[PDB]
Amino acid sequence: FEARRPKAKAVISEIDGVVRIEETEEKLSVFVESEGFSKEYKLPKEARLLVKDGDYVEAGQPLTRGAIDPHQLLEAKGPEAVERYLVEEIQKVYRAQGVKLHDKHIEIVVRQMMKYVEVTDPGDSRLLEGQVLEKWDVEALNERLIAEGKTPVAWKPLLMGVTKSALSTKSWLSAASFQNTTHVLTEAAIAGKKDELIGLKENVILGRLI
Amino acid sequence: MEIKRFGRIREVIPLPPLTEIQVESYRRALQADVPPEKRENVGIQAAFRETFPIEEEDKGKGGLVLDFLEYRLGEPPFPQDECREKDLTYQAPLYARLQLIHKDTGLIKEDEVFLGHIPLMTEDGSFIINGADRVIVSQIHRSPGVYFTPDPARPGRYIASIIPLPKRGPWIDLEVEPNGVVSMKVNKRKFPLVLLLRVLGYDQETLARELGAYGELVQGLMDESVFAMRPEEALIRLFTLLRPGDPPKRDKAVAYVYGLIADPRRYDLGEAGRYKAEEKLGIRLSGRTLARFEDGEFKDEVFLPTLRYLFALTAGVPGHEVDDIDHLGNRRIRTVGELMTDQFRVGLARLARGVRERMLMGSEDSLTPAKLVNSRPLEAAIREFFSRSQLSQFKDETNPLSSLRHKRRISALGPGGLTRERAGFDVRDVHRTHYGRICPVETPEGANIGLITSLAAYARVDELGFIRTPYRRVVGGVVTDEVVYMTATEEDRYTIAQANTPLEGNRIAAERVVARRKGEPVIVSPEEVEFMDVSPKQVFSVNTNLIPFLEHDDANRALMGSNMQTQAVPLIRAQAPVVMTGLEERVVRDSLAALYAEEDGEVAKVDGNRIVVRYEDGRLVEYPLRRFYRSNQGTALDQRPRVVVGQRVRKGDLLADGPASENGFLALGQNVLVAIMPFDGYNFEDAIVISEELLKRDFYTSIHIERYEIEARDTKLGPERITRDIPHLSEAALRDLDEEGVVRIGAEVKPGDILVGRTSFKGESEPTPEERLLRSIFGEKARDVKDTSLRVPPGEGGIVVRTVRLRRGDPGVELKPGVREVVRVYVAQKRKLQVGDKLANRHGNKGVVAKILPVEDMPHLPDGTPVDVILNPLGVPSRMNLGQILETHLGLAGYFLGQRYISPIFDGAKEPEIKELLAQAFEVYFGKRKGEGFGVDKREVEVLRRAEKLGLVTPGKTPEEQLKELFLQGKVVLYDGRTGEPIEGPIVVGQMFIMKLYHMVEDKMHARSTGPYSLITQQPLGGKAQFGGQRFGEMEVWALEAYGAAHTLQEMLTLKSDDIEGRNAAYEAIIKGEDVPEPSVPESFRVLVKELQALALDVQTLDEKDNPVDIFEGLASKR
Amino acid sequence: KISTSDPVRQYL
Amino acid sequence: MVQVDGGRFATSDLNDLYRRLINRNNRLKKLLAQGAPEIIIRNEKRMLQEAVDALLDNGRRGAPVTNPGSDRPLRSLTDILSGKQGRFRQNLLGKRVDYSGRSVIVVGPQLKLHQCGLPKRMALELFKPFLLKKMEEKGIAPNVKAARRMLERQRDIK
Amino acid sequence: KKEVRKVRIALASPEKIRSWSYGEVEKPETINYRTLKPERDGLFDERIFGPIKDYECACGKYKRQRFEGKVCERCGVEVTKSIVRRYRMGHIELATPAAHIWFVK
Amino acid sequence: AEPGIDKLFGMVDSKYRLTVVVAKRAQQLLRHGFKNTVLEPEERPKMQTLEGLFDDPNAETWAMKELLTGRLVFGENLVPEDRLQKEMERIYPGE
Amino acid sequence: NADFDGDQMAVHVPLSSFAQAEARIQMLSAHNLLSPASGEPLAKPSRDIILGL
Amino acid sequence: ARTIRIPVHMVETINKLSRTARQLQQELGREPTYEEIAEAMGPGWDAKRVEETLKIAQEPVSLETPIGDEKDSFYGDFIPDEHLPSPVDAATQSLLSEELEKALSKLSEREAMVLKLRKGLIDGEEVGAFFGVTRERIRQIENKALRKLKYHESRTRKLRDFLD
Ligand SMILES: [Mg+2]
Ligand SMILES: [Mg+2]
Ligand SMILES: [Mg+2]
Ligand SMILES: [Mg+2]
Ligand SMILES: [Mg+2]
Ligand SMILES: [Mg+2]
Ligand SMILES: [Mg+2]
Ligand SMILES: [Mg+2]
Ligand SMILES: [Mg+2]
Ligand SMILES: [Mg+2]
Ligand SMILES: [Mg+2]
Ligand SMILES: [Mg+2]
Ligand SMILES: [Mg+2]
Ligand SMILES: [Mg+2]
Ligand SMILES: [Mg+2]
Ligand SMILES: [Mg+2]
Ligand SMILES: [Mg+2]
Ligand SMILES: [Mg+2]
Ligand SMILES: [Mg+2]
Ligand SMILES: [Mg+2]
Ligand SMILES: [Mg+2]
Ligand SMILES: [Mg+2]
Ligand SMILES: [Mg+2]
Ligand SMILES: [Mg+2]
Ligand SMILES: [Mg+2]
Ligand SMILES: [Mg+2]
Ligand SMILES: [Mg+2]
Ligand SMILES: [Mg+2]
Ligand SMILES: [Mg+2]
Ligand SMILES: [Mg+2]
Ligand SMILES: [Mg+2]
Ligand SMILES: [Mg+2]
Ligand SMILES: [Mg+2]
Ligand SMILES: [Mg+2]
Ligand SMILES: [Mg+2]
Ligand SMILES: [Mg+2]
Ligand SMILES: [Mg+2]
Ligand SMILES: [Mg+2]
Ligand SMILES: [Mg+2]
Ligand SMILES: [Mg+2]
Ligand SMILES: [Mg+2]
Ligand SMILES: [Mg+2]
Ligand SMILES: [Mg+2]
Ligand SMILES: [Mg+2]
Ligand SMILES: [Mg+2]
Ligand SMILES: [Mg+2]
Ligand SMILES: [Mg+2]
Ligand SMILES: [Mg+2]
Ligand SMILES: [Mg+2]
Ligand SMILES: [Mg+2]
Ligand SMILES: [Mg+2]
Ligand SMILES: [Mg+2]
Ligand SMILES: [Mg+2]
Ligand SMILES: [Mg+2]
Ligand SMILES: [Mg+2]
Ligand SMILES: [Mg+2]
Ligand SMILES: [Mg+2]
Ligand SMILES: [Mg+2]
Ligand SMILES: [Mg+2]
Ligand SMILES: [Mg+2]
Ligand SMILES: [Mg+2]
Ligand SMILES: [Mg+2]
Ligand SMILES: [Mg+2]
Ligand SMILES: [Mg+2]
Ligand SMILES: [Mg+2]
Ligand SMILES: [Mg+2]
Ligand SMILES: [Mg+2]
Ligand SMILES: [Mg+2]
Ligand SMILES: [Mg+2]
Ligand SMILES: [Mg+2]
Ligand SMILES: [Mg+2]
Ligand SMILES: [Mg+2]
Ligand SMILES: [Mg+2]
Ligand SMILES: [Mg+2]
Ligand SMILES: [Mg+2]
Ligand SMILES: [Mg+2]
Ligand SMILES: [Mg+2]
Ligand SMILES: [Mg+2]
Ligand SMILES: [Mg+2]
Ligand SMILES: [Mg+2]
Ligand SMILES: [Mg+2]
Ligand SMILES: [Mg+2]
Ligand SMILES: [Mg+2]
Ligand SMILES: [Mg+2]
Ligand SMILES: [Mg+2]
Ligand SMILES: [Mg+2]
Ligand SMILES: [Mg+2]
Ligand SMILES: [Mg+2]
Ligand SMILES: [Mg+2]
Ligand SMILES: [Mg+2]
Ligand SMILES: [Mg+2]
Ligand SMILES: [Mg+2]
Ligand SMILES: [Mg+2]
Ligand SMILES: [Mg+2]
Ligand SMILES: [Mg+2]
Ligand SMILES: [Mg+2]
Ligand SMILES: [Mg+2]
Ligand SMILES: [Mg+2]
Ligand SMILES: [Mg+2]
Ligand SMILES: [Mg+2]
Ligand SMILES: [Pb+2]
Repeated sequence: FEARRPKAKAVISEIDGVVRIEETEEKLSVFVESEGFSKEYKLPKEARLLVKDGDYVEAGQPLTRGAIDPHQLLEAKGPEAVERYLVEEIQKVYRAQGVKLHDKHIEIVVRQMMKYVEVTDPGDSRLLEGQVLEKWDVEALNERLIAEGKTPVAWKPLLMGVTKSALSTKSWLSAASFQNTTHVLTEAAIAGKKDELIGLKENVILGRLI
Repeated sequence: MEIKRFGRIREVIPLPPLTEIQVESYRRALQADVPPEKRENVGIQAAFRETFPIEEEDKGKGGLVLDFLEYRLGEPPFPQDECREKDLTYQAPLYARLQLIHKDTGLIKEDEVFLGHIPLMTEDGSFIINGADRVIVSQIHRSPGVYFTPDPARPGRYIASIIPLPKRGPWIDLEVEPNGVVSMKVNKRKFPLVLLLRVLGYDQETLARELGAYGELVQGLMDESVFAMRPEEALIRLFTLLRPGDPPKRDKAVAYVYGLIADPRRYDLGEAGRYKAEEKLGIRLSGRTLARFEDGEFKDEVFLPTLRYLFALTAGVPGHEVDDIDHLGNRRIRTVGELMTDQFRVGLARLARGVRERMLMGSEDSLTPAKLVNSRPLEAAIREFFSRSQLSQFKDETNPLSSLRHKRRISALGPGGLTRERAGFDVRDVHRTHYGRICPVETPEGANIGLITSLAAYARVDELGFIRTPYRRVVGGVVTDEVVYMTATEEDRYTIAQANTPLEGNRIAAERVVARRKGEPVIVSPEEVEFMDVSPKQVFSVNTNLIPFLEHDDANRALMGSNMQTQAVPLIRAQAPVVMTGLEERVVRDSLAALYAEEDGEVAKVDGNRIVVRYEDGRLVEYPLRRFYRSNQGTALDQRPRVVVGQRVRKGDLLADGPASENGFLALGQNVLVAIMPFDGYNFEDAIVISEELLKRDFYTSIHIERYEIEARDTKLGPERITRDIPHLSEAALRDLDEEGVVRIGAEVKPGDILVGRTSFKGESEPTPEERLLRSIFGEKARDVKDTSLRVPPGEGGIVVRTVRLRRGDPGVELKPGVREVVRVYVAQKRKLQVGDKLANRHGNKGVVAKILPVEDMPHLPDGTPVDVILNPLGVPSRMNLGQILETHLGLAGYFLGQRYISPIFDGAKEPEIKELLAQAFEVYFGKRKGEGFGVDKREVEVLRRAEKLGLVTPGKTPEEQLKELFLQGKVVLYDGRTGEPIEGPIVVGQMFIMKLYHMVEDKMHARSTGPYSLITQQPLGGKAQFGGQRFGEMEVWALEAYGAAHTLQEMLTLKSDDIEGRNAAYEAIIKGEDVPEPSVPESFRVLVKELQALALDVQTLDEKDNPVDIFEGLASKR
Repeated sequence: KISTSDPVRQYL
Repeated sequence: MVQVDGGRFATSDLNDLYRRLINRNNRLKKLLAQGAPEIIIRNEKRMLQEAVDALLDNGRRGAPVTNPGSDRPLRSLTDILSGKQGRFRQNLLGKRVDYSGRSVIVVGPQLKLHQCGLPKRMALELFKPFLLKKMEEKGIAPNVKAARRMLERQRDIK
Repeated sequence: KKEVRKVRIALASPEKIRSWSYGEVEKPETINYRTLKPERDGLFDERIFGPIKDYECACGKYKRQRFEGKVCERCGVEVTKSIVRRYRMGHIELATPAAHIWFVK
Repeated sequence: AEPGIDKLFGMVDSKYRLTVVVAKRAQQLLRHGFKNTVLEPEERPKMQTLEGLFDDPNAETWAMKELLTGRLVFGENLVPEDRLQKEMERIYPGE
Repeated sequence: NADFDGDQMAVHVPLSSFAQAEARIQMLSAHNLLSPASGEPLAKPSRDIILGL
Repeated sequence: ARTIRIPVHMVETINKLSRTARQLQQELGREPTYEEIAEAMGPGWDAKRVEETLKIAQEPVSLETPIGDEKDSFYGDFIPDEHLPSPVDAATQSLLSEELEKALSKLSEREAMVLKLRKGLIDGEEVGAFFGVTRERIRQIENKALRKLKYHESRTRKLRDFLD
């Protein structure tokens, strides 16, 4: 839930192509190549390799053995892949312990882990932004459809841990609920932040209706 | 009743005094009963010698020497009962002889100075601090010595550690990190271990070749030669390395401290620290800790040896030097005495600090008494330890066992120098050495686990707190009745064996029989078996050994059993279990429940209040019996005389019974016939159905005593009178308040009645305009005073039994300031077994009473006798304790056999022996049946059929013979008292010992409608009478948030707890018949906003269009 | 940086 | 500013910091008037500066103390917001409901899902106001105040 | 009257600190003992922050509700119960500036 | 459980909406006078110490017992916000 | 998760006619039979009833 | 130096008291009953005094301090509140106001409003209470309307249950 650096990382295959291995003494090496290019992969002594001299490995495929780091798989196979990975890898633990919960739930949360994106081609606020993805669906939507001059707002999918996801959100109210209140407010203040009461958390502090 | 018992491993030695730990510690501690001549000088006298020669010389005019002759305490201010009736802390005086010297003529000896009113110890082992008996709990920690522990992160080599307690004493570490440096740290930063040895004298050549030729690391030692070429100068150089910017010339000044007196010192010369050093590393230490002040040139037999073992620990195999910290010889247990001596010495330092200043202040010579001693420090210091020290708490005297177990309990949570809360995973586990030393099981269930633990039965803290346990010797194939109380460390050295080993006497009987080397189970031969285990009893605690067939219970659940007993509430009808382990007797005797006869004689008088026995020596003593006194926890403590008029007593025989003993035997419950089947779900998960027949007999009834109190306070509005005048409405309510004011003894007080009356003044400063008119209309003159009288709290009262009133002109009491006068009222009530109460057997079956059934219809036996309690079976498979099912069976036999048995822990009754007694029971149950005139039922035969189709009875055999088979199995045919028809299939029944557990203050069914409110935070608060509000936590918040409960969540925040204006209009609204007012803003919010405004920031709510909106309604706009 | 010393250094 | 016991008064720690700020500020003004050597004005402006930190947030540059008794941070204003001693944990640990109760539970076999057995005695307190009013609808009590006294003691309830 | 639909943190204009306020607490006079009352202008002073009684005033010139929003001729005290006194703000007028740690550090 | 809760659930587009209707119906069932009911004569509400629930026990047990029948009308914007309360007072007595 | 060896349950009172409406309509125990985690039934013949049946 | 301003006279006084308690802690082994303190201090010192003095000496404890088994329990939730009408008081005010208001209407204005406003509105003056009309019409009406108001309030008993 907090996409982090696992214990025994498995070097994923950034390239989709064919495999090639080698025997000198200290470190193994798995080569992935297409008629286009090849990429070297350092696989130290302890990495038991799952792949063989011979066939194809989709992008983000397990090359080493074991755990994978979400960011890498994201960068390689996409968001669609990280989500699907997060979900199943979680259910993995619950199933093995008898618990039988519906995937819907884990999805709902995972989704919030990727409800944020970065800005590399601006329009309104400068570029290393990192803001809510639909809020950009908003800008790009009216910037190309109702007011013109297509100012493509080019963004990058961004992956953040469940903690971080919430430690940095829309309403300041919600962020002051954490032990960072001192910072959360400073920023919120300076900028003239109208907290539109969207969530429940924020909306309860006020004693307002859910 | 007859007593049959089993298992025979010859219990070679009696248990020890169960309170030896507390008792002896406070004995050696304050060596009072013996003259200063007597030689035990540790503790008080020691802490006294330690800080008394105050050698102060010069910084103007000194040469001071205030000595110490002899410490002699003596005549207690008041006594024990007077100490609990009045609120005084029972403490013995203490004024030692003193004499200050002079550099001019004279040495004024102003003899006594009483400083220090130090608590005494009850004969059982507890204390009497303010009004509540208190107990000092022992502790555990690294025993001051030296160890070498693996290094932090670099998988490479391990370092050293020299451990000096007191805290104001250095903490050294030897670590070599070779591209160019070595690290020795007293306080924090390093320097060469060489610079230090050089100072003492160890020159490079001598050092390198004699200490480390075998050890290469020497190169790191001889490395910075420039400084190693100059000696005493190395002494000043190190001084230089420490830092202020100090004088390069204090002669033998600070090296002294790591040298001789206060910082290093493990308490006593010989065995406190040296044993640790000598058994673990290096060989000697002349001077307790590393210490000398004879020639100005220091001697350190400790500093080099620690490095010696590091150069050694870093190589091959001297021995193998790695210390499992948790070995009991390494984590030392702090007995009470040490805990009071430390606080006594801290205080001594505080005293001597201030005295030093008065050596300059007194003009010239009249300085002895007051000019050097002020008792303020000693008082605040010791008093603080007995009353506020985290290490001390309310004596848990729910019942005798609880007090006994609480007294002998160990905990690491302590001082600060010793272990805190981020720690625990390796301390909390049950280390190997924990054997006969600490029960595996006795620890708490939850957050505290492994941290607080109680020592095993035979375990004793010998000379310096290393838990030793019993072990008898076995020379060759011969086992002895001689016993060695062994330290946890020396036990590694030998091949020890378990009690359970066929023994012909001195002969071991089987070739391959088990022994357990240090920590690993091992099949040894009779010829290696050096030592054996005294008995199973030594492996666990006293609180656990009381469980019947412990062997058959999951250690996880036997824990619940042991803590269950500590919750045992004394029942008017005491009763020892139908089956006991063997410590019940010893528990009441060693705890101080029953009253025993000193020496043999005859009885003179037997009162409900006193037994004046006549010893044959020509003397007679009156033995009062604490009639109905109030335990710190409410349970009753009464000694009911068991001896008749004119009876020749056997020295050591019960004259009276303790709170819960039957006849000298512990009794925390009552034997009750029980059927173990399912009812109409009344005993659902863990619920128990009870037979009304149990209440008819005063069986599970327990006498409890609650104590309500009220004060006449002095307000500037006017004194609060305590008169029979309760202003506003009736005489009926006054009745029981009979004595003008206080409530009349023997009066039944129900919730709400006036227990004591009080009259305080109405407003804060001013009278009332509206209330002025009203009073005038019907009767202007009225008593303009408030009715603040101590009423009975919701929950319950009983019948007043005793009252206290400390009015003006006090006798020898301490009434607090403002306190005009106090009024205590003791109320007692018979708590009968009722639904909601919780009873549990010694195996962990802990359930709550769900239904009290009319004897009319619960399960009844073939012959009229009904069962008292019906236990659900489903609470036995999951949990693993077949032992309760083993007890019920043996119990069934005891009922028809009319006898009680004793089944030891690992060596006791066996399934075949049980089946044997049942066999004898069949004749009493069915034999009388045969003679009395009648045979078997339609029912009895019917259940047999379904039973043979079941597989419990060999088909073909006759019902007579069939039922015997079936009975031996532990079950008999029961008929449903409601229908009269059988319960298809045999059901087991029997005598099971079930206890009732104490009601904490939480059971008082809380329920709160409207009431007080906090001063600052505006949320619901209770206290005396109006129940406090329940908390609505985030976890609960999410519950509602999850559901669509929008208003329900809004109200929890607004109309119920914080909306000031809200709850107001809320009540009134509810009173007149309409929906509640919609929520006004939370005080939390408003409080938050201002909190936020106090800080430069500005929090303003906004509108639809960003525009104002107003939360603070009208009070912030201005003027 | 912890006050007393700065002032002391200042007027001293 | 509360009256605790006898003479013990008790105030919100903010008042000590506020006196801090106020005194310094005034001594500042007085020192500007009386004539101003430079070092002394600075030395004070410094002290005043720190004070102004204290009522906002103590501990960011060093920590203020009540005089010898408690080396305790005087709860600075954000502390009251963030809950630096675990006040936040308490805040979401819960507020207290006005109509609430608690008691031991016991299985009620014939009870239907739909219902639960709640002690009359507890019901009385919980639904007291609703009861009071109902008493007046009936002959039991003339009015609320009446109905209340009617229930103030146990032995008194018809 | 209108539902609160948007809350917003914005920085404090010194004039706004003053607009929110009443009086200037100019003296460290909490409460002087002989009379548990607010001392002089101090932190606890009825003008600056509010009355100390229900609908009543300090001196008593006006004591009932009728005069529900008016202030006293010789002494300042407007009133709803003690509650107004809680939600009101007063400001200290700093001599020479200092600044908010929250933004500076 | 409760009478035709399913039948009720089915009569609305959203679960949470049915709760809003009942509650608002219970509101006016009391306020404008408790005899603002569509179903009453033969077999409507009833509680047993006498058959006395006919007058004022539970408000919404009525609301539900009514909505379960086909006479009420719950819309998103059915009758203009302020004029509804006026007409209701004009027509329903008992205060 | 409640067994009867001593667990204590709290109890609250919904006041407004509204709070009462939601509480007995959508928050009633009989109405929340299936669990939010799995469609699987949460309320079923658990320990003693199975045994009987 | 203090949170509550005390004169220089009460300061020295406290010091003297303190110092006296010191001399008295020099020999009895009895932290003085405030009998000693009065004597040793001098002329007009008595028990009521020293008790008062030391009560003023103690410093304000913190409205925020660790409580009971030291945890999150802060001292302030414990202290009740007194001006605020706890729901039983708002309910009383309502009934008392409406019932008193009904009675006040069944009287005539002159001497009822006089004593109602004189008592209810301002400051609790027979003579000065009534306008032109002297004392004997005051008492006259005061006491005859006041009793008929009570005596029917006795019949339709609304007021008796003492609303305080
Ligand atoms: Mg190509
Ligand atoms: Mg590499
Ligand atoms: Mg392979
Ligand atoms: Mg990518
Ligand atoms: Mg895709
Ligand atoms: Mg894809
Ligand atoms: Mg499952
Ligand atoms: Mg860009
Ligand atoms: Mg970003
Ligand atoms: Mg466009
Ligand atoms: Mg376009
Ligand atoms: Mg942001
Ligand atoms: Mg933090
Ligand atoms: Mg609102
Ligand atoms: Mg017997
Ligand atoms: Mg007997
Ligand atoms: Mg025998
Ligand atoms: Mg026998
Ligand atoms: Mg033997
Ligand atoms: Mg023997
Ligand atoms: Mg000694
Ligand atoms: Mg006391
Ligand atoms: Mg001399
Ligand atoms: Mg330790
Ligand atoms: Mg130590
Ligand atoms: Mg290195
Ligand atoms: Mg130091
Ligand atoms: Mg040699
Ligand atoms: Mg070497
Ligand atoms: Mg050399
Ligand atoms: Mg130095
Ligand atoms: Mg010594
Ligand atoms: Mg060896
Ligand atoms: Mg502890
Ligand atoms: Mg420390
Ligand atoms: Mg371990
Ligand atoms: Mg337990
Ligand atoms: Mg041997
Ligand atoms: Mg022996
Ligand atoms: Mg071994
Ligand atoms: Mg052999
Ligand atoms: Mg266990
Ligand atoms: Mg366990
Ligand atoms: Mg024994
Ligand atoms: Mg005789
Ligand atoms: Mg006694
Ligand atoms: Mg005997
Ligand atoms: Mg019993
Ligand atoms: Mg009496
Ligand atoms: Mg009277
Ligand atoms: Mg008095
Ligand atoms: Mg029989
Ligand atoms: Mg018998
Ligand atoms: Mg058997
Ligand atoms: Mg026969
Ligand atoms: Mg016979
Ligand atoms: Mg009780
Ligand atoms: Mg109450
Ligand atoms: Mg709770
Ligand atoms: Mg509003
Ligand atoms: Mg205005
Ligand atoms: Mg005050
Ligand atoms: Mg506060
Ligand atoms: Mg203070
Ligand atoms: Mg806060
Ligand atoms: Mg923090
Ligand atoms: Mg707190
Ligand atoms: Mg709270
Ligand atoms: Mg039933
Ligand atoms: Mg039934
Ligand atoms: Mg029923
Ligand atoms: Mg009551
Ligand atoms: Mg005062
Ligand atoms: Mg004043
Ligand atoms: Mg003034
Ligand atoms: Mg300035
Ligand atoms: Mg139904
Ligand atoms: Mg339908
Ligand atoms: Mg009608
Ligand atoms: Mg019908
Ligand atoms: Mg009928
Ligand atoms: Mg109408
Ligand atoms: Mg649950
Ligand atoms: Mg439980
Ligand atoms: Mg509501
Ligand atoms: Mg349902
Ligand atoms: Mg679901
Ligand atoms: Mg679920
Ligand atoms: Mg389940
Ligand atoms: Mg003077
Ligand atoms: Mg005092
Ligand atoms: Mg608190
Ligand atoms: Mg209040
Ligand atoms: Mg007060
Ligand atoms: Mg009126
Ligand atoms: Mg006048
Ligand atoms: Mg006039
Ligand atoms: Mg009349
Ligand atoms: Mg009459
Ligand atoms: Mg009447
Ligand atoms: Pb005035």
